[PDB]
Amino acid sequence: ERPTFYRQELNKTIWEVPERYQNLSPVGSAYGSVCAAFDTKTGHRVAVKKLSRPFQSIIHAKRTYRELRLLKHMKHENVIGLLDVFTPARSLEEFNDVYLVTHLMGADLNNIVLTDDHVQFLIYQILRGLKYIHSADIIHRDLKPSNLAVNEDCELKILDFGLHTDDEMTGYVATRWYRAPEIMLNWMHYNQTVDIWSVGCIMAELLTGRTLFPGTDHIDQLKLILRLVGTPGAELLKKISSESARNYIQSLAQMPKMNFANVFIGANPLAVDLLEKMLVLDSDKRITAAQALAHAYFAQYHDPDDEPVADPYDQSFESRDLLIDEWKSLTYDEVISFVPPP
Ligand SMILES: O=C1CC(c2ccccc2)=NN1c1ccccc1
Ligand SMILES: [Cl-]
Ligand SMILES: [Cl-]
Ligand SMILES: [Cl-]
Ligand SMILES: [Mg+2]
Repeated sequence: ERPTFYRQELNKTIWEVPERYQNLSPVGSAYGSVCAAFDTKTGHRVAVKKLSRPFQSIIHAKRTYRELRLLKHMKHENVIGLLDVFTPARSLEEFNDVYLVTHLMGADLNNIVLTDDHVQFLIYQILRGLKYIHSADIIHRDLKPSNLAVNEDCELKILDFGLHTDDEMTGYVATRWYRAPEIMLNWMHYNQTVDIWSVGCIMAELLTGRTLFPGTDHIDQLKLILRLVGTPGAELLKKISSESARNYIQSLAQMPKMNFANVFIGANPLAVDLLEKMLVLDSDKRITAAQALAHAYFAQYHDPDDEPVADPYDQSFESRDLLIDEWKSLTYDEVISFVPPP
């Protein structure tokens, strides 16, 4: 049953991996270190990630379990999937290290970023993967061009699910430019509609070649957003939980929604229409992924018999309080029960 493992030291780290993985070469590294390799069982080039200190605290142990549960569930053409997971440990008593294996992704959408046909195909694939993700009541939370892998045939996969520090979100940073305003400013309990705001920001940028809302800080970014989509009406104001955030919003002079045909000059009128339905300030009123797939902009690609949904996903663990070793034991069980894809 158990494969043979071999050891080697690569850039100050000991890696112990099954013989099937060959020609390990470092390609990146606080969450872990990553090597590219060739998988002789499948023939794919793969990425192998060795987790750093996976069980050093309750918070870290629960994050390790969360990542493994999510990656084991995702089985969709437009979403990253898990090729393998392994540990050199022979028992729970000696279990300390976790390794995760995926397909090696080449370029992300940044490098690419285009005909209108290209934009149709790229955004279609993002929405097809999001319909699947949202059907399992999962929220990605961090959709942006660097988290979308694209190959030579324009085929796309969503990766790097949100599993973010205050400093990471400060200033003139791409880590904030794609976030929905209700989550950027903690206006209210958010839901899956935050991901659709992100898709609108991405689509606009593929059409113009420019970041839609490149704010120099949170407040500058909010001002850019409200200039395009208008200031809130009383209906949305009621839904903002913070009295102080409500107070700040009402300090701003009122502004009407702009004409999107005069912003996105020359774009396909169907693309302009779809952007007006994604970039809505009130998250209750945004288009959903399932609704967007049926929009006329995607008529060339839409096939309602080839847009699958996910098996149900139990996240009850997220409200559970456990000790370090109880999270560690749950993780061990998930490593040893992994069944590889066909
Ligand atoms: O978290 C990361 C980062 C990563 C990667 C970084 C640099 C170059 C190429 C790949 N691969 N991964 C990953 C690898 C295996 C399983 C899950 C995620
Ligand atoms: Cl092997
Ligand atoms: Cl181990
Ligand atoms: Cl990015
Ligand atoms: Mg990323």
